[PDB]
Formats: sequence, structure tokens, C-alpha cells
Amino acid sequence: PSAEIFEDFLDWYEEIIESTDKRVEAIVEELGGELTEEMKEALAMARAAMAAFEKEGDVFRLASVGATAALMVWFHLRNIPLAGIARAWLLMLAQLEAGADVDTALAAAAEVLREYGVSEELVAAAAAEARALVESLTPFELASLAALAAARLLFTARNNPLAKIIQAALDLYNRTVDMSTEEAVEAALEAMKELGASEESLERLKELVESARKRGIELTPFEVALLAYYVLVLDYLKKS
Ligand SMILES: C[C@H](CCC(=O)O)[C@H]1CC[C@H]2[C@@H]3[C@H](O)C[C@@H]4C[C@H](O)CC[C@]4(C)[C@H]3C[C@H](O)[C@]12C
Repeated sequence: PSAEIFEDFLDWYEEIIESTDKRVEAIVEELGGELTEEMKEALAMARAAMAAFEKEGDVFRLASVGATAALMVWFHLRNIPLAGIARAWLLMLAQLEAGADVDTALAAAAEVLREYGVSEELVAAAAAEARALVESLTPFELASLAALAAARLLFTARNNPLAKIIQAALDLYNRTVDMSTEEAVEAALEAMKELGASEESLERLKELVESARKRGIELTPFEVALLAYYVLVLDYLKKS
């Protein structure tokens, strides 16, 4: 059912905030359990962050935050360490928006990962790969790039193909930092071809990219790879 949250993010058009609030409240009444103060306050942080992207017109990051909160409550009980990945991303975002240095935001992120049942070997290993990728920048890119490196190593055993999808997007981000916009769309296509992952996905990318280029400002080369990630993941989920 996690493919529902990815499809809703891929769906483009106050509306996104009110739909996200309904989806988070839906997952709460669909999983049954009562919400704790930690998760209640993490949701308020995500709703304040997406409200900040509203007033400044960052519609891509906006729905990205709404998807993290919806996935965070979905993995409340099913996959506890994954909820740590989602909420540590939320904490890194808010702390970086408060003028934090990278080491401080990473150390506070390690606290949250440890608390939600992530082994210290993976916490330190994720803190080592994240520090290198960060020192190559918006706080959105820092929180997402670091949390992606942590999700790859936690995906030992469970969903070990999904680590490849994270691996490629990280390698794609490092190789498209100097490439142009259209050159990065070619590279994202070429990487999607290297992994295959059926067709229709290769078009879903062109749809989302051209949808962002026809209306609004054109997006960053980081956000291209972020778009290609959501297409490949949704392909893998429907394939299963
Ligand atoms: C792939 C994994 C689980 C997917 C699922 O089956 O629900 C999901 C769970 C939380 C997701 C992360 C969170 O949504 C936080 C980040 C959101 C960004 O838009 C992508 C990177 C980002 C770090 C996401 C990477 C990946 O999509 C994660 C780690």
C-alpha cells in the first residue's frame, strides 16, 4: 500500500496541505494505533515546513514533505527503523532551517536513528557516507541526500533491490553535479535504461519533468534525480 503514497506525490494538482492532512489522518485511522507526542510534534514540524514552501512557491519540495509525513505514520509499527529515516529527515530539515552546522544536524539525526532501532554500526556507517556526500546547498538537499545514504545501508536484507535504486540515484547525483539540465535528464534516462525497470517509467519521468518545465521555474539537477527515484520506486512496487 506504500505505492499509494508515491502515486499521490506524483499526482500534481492550500490544496496539497489539506490533502496531505487528510492522508495522514487516513493512515492513522487505517493503522488503528493512537499517535504519540513525538509523532504528533513531528507532524507539526512537517506541516510548518510545507507551509513555508507554500508561501515561497516551492511546490516540488512541498509535496515531498507531505509524502514523508504520510510514509512516516505508515511505518509507525510495520517497519520501525524506517519511521526513523522519515523523521530524522524532518528533524535535519528543521534544524538546518534554524541555522545549524552539518555536524550538529547529523549528530542529532544519529540520536533519532538509534532510538528507532538502527544498529550503531549502520548509524556510524550512515554518518560517514552522509558527511562525504554533503561536503560536495539548500537544507532540503542536505537532509534528503544524507537520509538517502542511510536508507541504502538499512536496506541490507529487506528490499535489497531497493538499495540499488538508492545506489544509482546517489551515483547519478554525483555525476550530474557538473552536467547541465538537459544533460542530466539524458543521464537519468540512461541510468533508468541500465537498470531497465520496464517502460512507462521512462515516460513518467518525461511527464513530470515537462510538467515542471511548462509551468513554473525549471528545477535543479538534484531534483531531476529525485524525480527519477520516485518513478523507479513506484515501478518496483507495482512489479512486486
Ligand atoms: C524507500 C523507502 C521505503 C519506501 C516504501 O516502501 O514505502 C522510503 C521511506 C522513507 C523515504 C525517504 C523519506 O520520504 C525522506 C526523503 C524524501 C525525499 O523526497 C526522497 C529521499 C527520502 C530520504 C526518502 C527516500 C525513500 O523514498 C524512503 C527512505
